[PDB]
Amino acid sequence: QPLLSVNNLTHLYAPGKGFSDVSFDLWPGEVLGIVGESGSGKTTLLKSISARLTPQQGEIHYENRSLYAMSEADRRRLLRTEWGVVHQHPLDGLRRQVSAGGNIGERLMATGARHYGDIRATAQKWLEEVEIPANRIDDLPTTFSGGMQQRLQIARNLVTHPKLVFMDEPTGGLDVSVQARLLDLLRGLVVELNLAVVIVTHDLGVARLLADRLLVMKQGQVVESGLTDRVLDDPHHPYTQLLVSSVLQNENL
Amino acid sequence: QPLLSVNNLTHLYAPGKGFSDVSFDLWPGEVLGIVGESGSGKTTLLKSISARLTPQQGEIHYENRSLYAMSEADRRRLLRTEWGVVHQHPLDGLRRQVSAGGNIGERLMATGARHYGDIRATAQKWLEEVEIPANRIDDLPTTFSGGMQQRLQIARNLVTHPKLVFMDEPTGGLDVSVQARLLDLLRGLVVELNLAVVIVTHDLGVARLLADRLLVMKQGQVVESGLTDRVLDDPHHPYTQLLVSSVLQNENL
Amino acid sequence: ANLSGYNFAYLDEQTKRMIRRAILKAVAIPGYQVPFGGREMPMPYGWGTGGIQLTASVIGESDVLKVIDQGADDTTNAVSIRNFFKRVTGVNTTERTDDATLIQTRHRIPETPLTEDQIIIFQVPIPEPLRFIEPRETETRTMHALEEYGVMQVKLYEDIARFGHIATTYAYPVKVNGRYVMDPSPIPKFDNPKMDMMPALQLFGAGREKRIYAVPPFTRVESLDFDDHPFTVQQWDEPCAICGSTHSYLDEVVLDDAGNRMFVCSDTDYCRQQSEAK
Amino acid sequence: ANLSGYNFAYLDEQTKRMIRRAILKAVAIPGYQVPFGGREMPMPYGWGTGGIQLTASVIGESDVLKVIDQGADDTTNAVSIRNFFKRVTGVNTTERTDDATLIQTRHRIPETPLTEDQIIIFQVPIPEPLRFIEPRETETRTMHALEEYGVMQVKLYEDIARFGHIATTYAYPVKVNGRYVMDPSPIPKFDNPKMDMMPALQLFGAGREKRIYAVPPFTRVESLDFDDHPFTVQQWDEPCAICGSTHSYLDEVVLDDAGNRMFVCSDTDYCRQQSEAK
Amino acid sequence: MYVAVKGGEKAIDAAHALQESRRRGDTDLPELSVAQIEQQLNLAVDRVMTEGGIADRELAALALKQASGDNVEAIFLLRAYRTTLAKLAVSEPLDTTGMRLERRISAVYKDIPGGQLLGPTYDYTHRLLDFTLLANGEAPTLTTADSEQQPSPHVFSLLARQGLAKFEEDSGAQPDDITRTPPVYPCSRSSRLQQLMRGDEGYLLALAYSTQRGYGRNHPFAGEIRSGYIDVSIVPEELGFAVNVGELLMTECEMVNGFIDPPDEPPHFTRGYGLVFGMSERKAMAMALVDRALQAPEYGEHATGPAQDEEFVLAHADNVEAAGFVSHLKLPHYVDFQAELELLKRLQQEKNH
Amino acid sequence: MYVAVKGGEKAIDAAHALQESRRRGDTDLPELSVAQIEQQLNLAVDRVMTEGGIADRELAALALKQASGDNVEAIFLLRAYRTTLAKLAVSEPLDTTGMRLERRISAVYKDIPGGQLLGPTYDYTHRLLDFTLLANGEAPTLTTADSEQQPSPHVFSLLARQGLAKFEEDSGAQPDDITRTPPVYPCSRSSRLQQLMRGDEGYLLALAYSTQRGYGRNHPFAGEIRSGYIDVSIVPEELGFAVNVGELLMTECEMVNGFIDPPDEPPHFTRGYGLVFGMSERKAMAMALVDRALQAPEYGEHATGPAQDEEFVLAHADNVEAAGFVSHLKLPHYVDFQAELELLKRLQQEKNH
Ligand SMILES: Nc1ncnc2c1ncn2[C@@H]1O[C@H](COP(=O)(O)OP(=O)(O)O)[C@@H](O)[C@H]1O
Ligand SMILES: Nc1ncnc2c1ncn2[C@@H]1O[C@H](COP(=O)(O)OP(=O)(O)O)[C@@H](O)[C@H]1O
Ligand SMILES: O=P(O)(O)OC[C@H]1O[C@@H]2OP(=O)(O)O[C@@H]2[C@@H]1O
Ligand SMILES: O=P(O)(O)OC[C@H]1O[C@@H]2OP(=O)(O)O[C@@H]2[C@@H]1O
Ligand SMILES: [Mg+2]
Ligand SMILES: [Mg+2]
Ligand SMILES: [Zn+2]
Ligand SMILES: [Zn+2]
Ligand SMILES: [Zn+2]
Ligand SMILES: [Zn+2]
Repeated sequence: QPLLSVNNLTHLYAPGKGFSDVSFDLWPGEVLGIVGESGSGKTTLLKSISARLTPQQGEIHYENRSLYAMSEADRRRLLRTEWGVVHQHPLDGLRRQVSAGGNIGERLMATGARHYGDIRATAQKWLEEVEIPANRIDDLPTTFSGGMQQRLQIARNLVTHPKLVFMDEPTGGLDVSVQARLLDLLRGLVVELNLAVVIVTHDLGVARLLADRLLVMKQGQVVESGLTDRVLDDPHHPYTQLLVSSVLQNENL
Repeated sequence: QPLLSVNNLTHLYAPGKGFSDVSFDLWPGEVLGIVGESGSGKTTLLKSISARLTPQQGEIHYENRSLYAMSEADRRRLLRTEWGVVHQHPLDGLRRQVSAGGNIGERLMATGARHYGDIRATAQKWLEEVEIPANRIDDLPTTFSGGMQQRLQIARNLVTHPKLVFMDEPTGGLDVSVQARLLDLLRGLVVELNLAVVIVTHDLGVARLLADRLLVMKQGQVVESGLTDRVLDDPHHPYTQLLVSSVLQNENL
Repeated sequence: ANLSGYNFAYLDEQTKRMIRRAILKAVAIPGYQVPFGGREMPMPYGWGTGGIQLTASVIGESDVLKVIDQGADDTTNAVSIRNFFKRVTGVNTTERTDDATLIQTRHRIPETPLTEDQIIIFQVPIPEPLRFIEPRETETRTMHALEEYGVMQVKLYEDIARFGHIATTYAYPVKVNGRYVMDPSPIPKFDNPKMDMMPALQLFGAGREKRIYAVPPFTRVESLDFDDHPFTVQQWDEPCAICGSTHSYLDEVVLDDAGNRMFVCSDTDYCRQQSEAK
Repeated sequence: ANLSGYNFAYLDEQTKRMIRRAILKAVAIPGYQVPFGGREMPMPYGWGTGGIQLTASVIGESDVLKVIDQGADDTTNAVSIRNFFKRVTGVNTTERTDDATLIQTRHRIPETPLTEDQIIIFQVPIPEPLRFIEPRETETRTMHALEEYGVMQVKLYEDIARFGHIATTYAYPVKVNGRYVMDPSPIPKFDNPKMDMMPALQLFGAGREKRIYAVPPFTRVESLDFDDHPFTVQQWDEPCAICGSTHSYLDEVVLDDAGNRMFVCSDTDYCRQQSEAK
Repeated sequence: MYVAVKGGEKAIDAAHALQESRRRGDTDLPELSVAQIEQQLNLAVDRVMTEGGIADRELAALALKQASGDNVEAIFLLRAYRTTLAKLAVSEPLDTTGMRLERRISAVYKDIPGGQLLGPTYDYTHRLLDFTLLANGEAPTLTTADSEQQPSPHVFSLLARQGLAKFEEDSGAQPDDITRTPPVYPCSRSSRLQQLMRGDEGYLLALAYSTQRGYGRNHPFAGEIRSGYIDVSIVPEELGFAVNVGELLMTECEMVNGFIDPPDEPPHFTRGYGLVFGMSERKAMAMALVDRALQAPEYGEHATGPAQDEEFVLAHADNVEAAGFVSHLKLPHYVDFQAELELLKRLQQEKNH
Repeated sequence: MYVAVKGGEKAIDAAHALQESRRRGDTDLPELSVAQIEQQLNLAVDRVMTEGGIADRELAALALKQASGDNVEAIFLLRAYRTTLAKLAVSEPLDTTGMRLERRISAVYKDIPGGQLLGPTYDYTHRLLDFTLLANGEAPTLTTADSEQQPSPHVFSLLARQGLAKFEEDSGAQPDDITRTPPVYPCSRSSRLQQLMRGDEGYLLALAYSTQRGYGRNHPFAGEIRSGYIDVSIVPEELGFAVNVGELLMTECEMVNGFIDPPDEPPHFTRGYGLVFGMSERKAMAMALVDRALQAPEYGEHATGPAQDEEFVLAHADNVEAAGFVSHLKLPHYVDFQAELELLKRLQQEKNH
């Protein structure tokens, strides 16, 4: 049975703004990439399926429990201990006045961790995992660069080894080397720990290397979906063809 | 003579945070790319050379006038009428409580525009230039997606046809199609109007297609510089080699 | 004469001299809000203390003082201020604009054009034209220093986009001498044109906010507007019910509970002149 | 007896009944701040009104009331509250903890262990343990509802990272019955252990903030801490200068301007018992 | 060795005796009478009534006398006395159109039906200390005009009939009573107004002033201020029909505020309301201004000042609470402070290691 | 047709006569004496002196009498009277260690050198309305103890000698004078304290209370509150040596605030300071609390409450300004309101088109 099941999900701020009639499944150890036009409803959908925006229509089932039929307490418990959420703007997923170490350790303590030294050591290890120097642990995120904030948010949302991570453009602000580090980290987590990921991205290379399936969104509607390689290499919808044709081609020397 | 001349520029928050001893020239109708590790000092340098951060050492000359020896009034006049600045976080370059039309029209009115209808028409034309529907003119940027905010910021900073535009990761949050639209727009402005651009980017494809020269920054130091194609295809510094090797390769069907 | 036990014009000489230096600086820097160490008056802050201090620092024994509020000499506060000045100076007073050497006003410029050697002193609550856009002095001071007036232009453009018109109807901001954005005091837009290239010296006092500024004679004062939304003054469908004038700012007098009203000149001296002409 | 012209315990029966319903709800929901329609007392808000109202709503004619402030019965406010209750109830009063049926306290739990049928009533300024992290009730209410206690854990961890220790020294937050994070009132951390599995019923009143909460007898109360930074109580290098006790919370009495001081038990009844034993 | 001694009760009694003697002052002077305070310090009495919650001039004057003129202490005295009294009735809603006017002014029109009635006011006085009051004097013999009270319709009624403002309609909603249930944020407008009426005059004045200076501007005009006697009526269960129990001197302030342009109705002025006991007006004006500021959620207004922050304003408005909690610092805090000192000494020792 | 008539002057005179008659009240009662207000309403006098800027009890009582007990109007009367007087001297700095104590308490230690001297206070009284004050009574015959004043060193001196707090050092900086130059934000601590001393009691109390409730917490303990007589000395140019011109009754409050851990010194308590004329304390306490709150820029503190917003607090603290500007809405505003009306009518017509 699917870890997450989305049926006829709809949320529209206005006639065209948001998403309408979105359905998909997700299982453990799988990545659902979401690509499409800027302003197509990807962030809105990610919020809705991550218990942050009540849909107007449709249902979300997590482990065969309707997401928005649950109590608010249960949803917050899921978002504290079970799920991870990486926001498009990194600071939206961080505590500005809390050090990086504290930002990471909040999640660990939410899972019952109560040893300060172990929490700090894990935070430093995860800072080194995302190539943030461990000597920045006590610095506030406001002193971090955009990419550093992004990586801190990722580390904060991955430290508890969640069963399901929603990510909005996680590679934003990352250099290609640290981007590759992050892709390897996520792939390893998915394959080993059976982590499931829903990743919104505009980098079709990241989608190709990471996403097991893809959803192409235009004007709030999923216009194409299926195997990532099939969608990117054999697009059927005109918009998907335009998107793949707009990719910046590289050359091999 | 160079439009912008940077000599021995240095600004360090701490021993390693920021940039140190940076020198380069820029001329009209040219694009200086800045690439490097997240947290290497690119945003700090861009702020310093854009009259937003006083350097500790070195000099910046704009049209043969020292930038920080000028009055604050002159620097603000440059940033109002002469220059454009695109921030890494789009909202930092936008007025949250001002409509998109107002965000664009502020710059026009700063250049002496005083016809409301013409200002609104130009704002709509530039919204269509960045593929934002013209019917979003009266909506606040808070209702915009991240990429929409990015494109609104770009339109706001390009509407006055500035002689020099500093951009921090302008393609962040943009789909590949609208990214290509933006690249064509910037290239056309550079070639026709002799616009000069200093663009920080992590997408080496954008740098290759847009930048005439590159600076590569690691830990606040320019470790490599020169012709874009030479830097990317014949890197000498180990970090540049690592960066180019980390690029996500694509395939042609 | 002054026979009340107070110094002439009620201010000590030190305060007069400080205010006079402030006036001279304001004149030399048109539109710029000159801070000054204003003092508490017998009138509460917000009831005209700045204008009172300016008049006390400029007035002499031979001056003919005119005090108006809402364009009328008989207004309560106008009567109070004028009686105070009669007590502490003994100067001659008039309701006739053309005979006044000093005119202290609240929210009106007289319809009768001012002339050389006349000084008109405005009572100003908020001397900062950017205050309602930016409540903090720490920011508006810098904006005036750097001529960073974009928030005002954005306010005007957003007003047009929202309502189709500029929302401000009184205290309408004006550019003075091509440089300084200045608050003209809460006069209606109707009066702003009179400030442009006027033979009289205009002084502006904000006692509570501790500012003095000035527009010298024959100085450009241009209301901020747009070519397709040009500065337009208040209009009424009716003339003055008393003198019949169609060229004056009108005040609406509610006559009965059944909605019957009339409109009469705010400038009572102008109204009297018009009524005597006919 | 009650011979002052006021109802017994000074509260009208409606207020007593409302407070009693609040007490019962608080008992059924340990650690949860029960709002209640508290009234203004003869003591100012912030001088113990919540404890006064609780005691007035629970006290009877056969109760033996003990009132302490800073652990001392003779403290000014303790004397005031106790005299008020003697006036409006006539109940017997004691300074001896073991003879008290009701103990109203400010900032101390007595060293003498409490016993069954005893009720200890705490005066609480801030009933919300998250208030200094989150000043707004609109947020702390939801955080308690959803058990969203992360800001508190983050505060503790940041305190350790900054100073090497948790900065809170009194009103140290405690988890009650495994669920509710509760403010134990401004008692020093020294007293927090006494709250765990205590035979007496603990009541907490915040009159100004309009809250009542409770810890029933034999309920788990665990101070928030870390394994490597375990909950530690205040310690002193000196014993009590009077009774010689090393197991009591000490207050520092400054004796002279030359830095000479002494330390004496805050719990004056415990100090008297110890002094009589020796 | 040192032995504890009892000093609390006798020190407290001596302190209270000292305060009572200071209150009496020089016995060569006659003791002030509560009637004198009620008559000649009537504005202080107005404030004490409004903020103490009881509109009994004699009780407010008594509290002022007992408080040595301390308005805060007197307000607390009256508020506490309220707790000892039973609620014998709830009045029928006041009808301010029936007020017998002592004063009625409007800033929005030069002249209005019923006229500008200045009444007893310090407005337009020259605030020069009147040293003749250092000795007994003669009050002016008042001049007299016609005795008839002209019709004085509310200015907002004239605004609303033109469509410039919206009538305040009564849907029959049951008012919230913060004296029986603690406030729950966000509070209804009825609860907010009840709290504002009880709020500190100075705090609310400063908040309104900040709103006038751009921190949450509401573009206010004093549409109407009335001060006069309003009849109070109840419906006792014994008789079942309304009885007039007397009249109260009250001041009512209606402020015109910033107009709005709602999606589906003509643009119109907003409005604020203030109501206080007695003649003192500035409390009513500040109450109306802050009421409009706290109306922000209704109008979807983006807050630009603390006056629009409902919890910050209302939670700290009641000076009974604020004065009590600020004064409580005078209470012994040495256990707490010892807990602080122990931590600080350990921190210093660790840093100096 | 309608003709204009003169009504302003006579209406104003009648209004002022009405106010004077109301101030006198019932002539059967004896007229209040300024001496009576000074003696028996001494806390109101304390507030009027502190906020009006003149420490002259008789003048404050006169203002209160003239203001009909309106503390705001009396404060403005005294403040305005200040403008008519010449500055004959500037005092040497006050030395509060020389105060002759009426009252001295400390919350941070149970007992201190010099003892807890409660003095005349309403603290620990049961606020029950004393109806015996409705008639003449007898003040208590005060009990007497030893007449010697024990040494009462400042508690902060004892804190600083231990290294727990920092001595307030004098570098000789020239104080700013907001009575001669308008404030320039950010203001020095001297200017901020001068403004706080003149600030509205209720506003500052509410701000301090909000700080106690987490809106910019400063962890305050009432380190010491003293009330007593302090000598004033000057150095006249005529003689060139110091002369004692008398003594003033003043209250001083020193608050211990939350400790800090600076990079290169031992951690120590911060502190706040309050100083007022007379016995009323809560103004001094609130002044110290808000002074500490406004010390945020010095300590690099991230603001969490309006009490830390310097411009918002200080620009609206003076009740002379705030009351004046709020009351000014009572002034005729019909020209501006007519402009507003014209715009609104045009907007309505355009929407309804
Ligand atoms: N709060 C809001 N109010 C109105 N419209 C909104 C709001 N938030 C987002 N939108 C609109 O909804 C659409 C979807 O936004 P979003 O899901 O963020 O796009 P993207 O897929 O680029 O993340 C956009 O066109 C945006 O303008
Ligand atoms: N306000 C600040 N205080 C201290 N350090 C800072 C501050 N802002 C940036 N830094 C540090 O300076 C370095 C350069 O940052 P930045 O120029 O933003 O990097 P990038 O090149 O990724 O944009 C980073 O390592 C960052 O942590
Ligand atoms: O600060 P002051 O004392 O100099 O008063 C200036 C102005 O402030 C008030 O506002 P207003 O424009 O309505 O008229 C009043 C007065 O004229
Ligand atoms: O709100 P109340 O009236 O019930 O008073 C509760 C507490 O608030 C104050 O703070 P505190 O803990 O120092 O002691 C005082 C008092 O006991
Ligand atoms: Mg998005
Ligand atoms: Mg950057
Ligand atoms: Zn006319
Ligand atoms: Zn002992
Ligand atoms: Zn306390
Ligand atoms: Zn006004």
